[PDB]
Amino acid sequence: DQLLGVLLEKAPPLSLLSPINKFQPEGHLNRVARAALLSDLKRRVCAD
Amino acid sequence: TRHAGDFSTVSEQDPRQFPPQGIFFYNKDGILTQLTLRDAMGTICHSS
Amino acid sequence: MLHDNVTESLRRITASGGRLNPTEPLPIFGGLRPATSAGIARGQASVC
Amino acid sequence: EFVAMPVSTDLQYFRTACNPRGRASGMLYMGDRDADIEAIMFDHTQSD
Repeated sequence: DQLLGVLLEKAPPLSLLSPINKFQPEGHLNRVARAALLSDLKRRVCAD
Repeated sequence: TRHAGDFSTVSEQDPRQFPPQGIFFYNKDGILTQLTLRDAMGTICHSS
Repeated sequence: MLHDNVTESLRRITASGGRLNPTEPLPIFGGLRPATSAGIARGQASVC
Repeated sequence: EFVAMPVSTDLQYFRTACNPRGRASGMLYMGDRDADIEAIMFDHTQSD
């Protein structure tokens, strides 16, 4: 059941990331905006 | 001051007697940095 | 201005601070601007 | 591990807790260009 764990291995963290990709229609932002979004995501993950 | 029991510091080099050479502020989360020389250097020697 | 030997030193001193400055040949004509450098996740700089 | 640093430590750097691999690098302050050469990875020619 788990000896051949090729198909039974999928743990993508998306619960805290789904809104951040749903809000953006395209996501083509600048470097400052990308860095701010990354810092906000890191802070949210730390304070979860 | 009305009394010395409110806020008294026993320090020979009291900062009160020295003139204020800069301002104190908190950047975003509260990063205490004395960032005054960089924005106060300027030129102020030609246009005036 | 005729004191080139001191104006060059003043320009070097004011360029060693790390702010924006023209190129080595001193392009006083045209619209030449310094290349944009990398920046930390702190926001956007502005004049004062 | 043993790290040798001057006694004039920076509390702001510890509070921010950025990347300790020398100068700041990585795809965090850019993304609008394909390549940016080693000048963004390690230059040590301008301000941090």
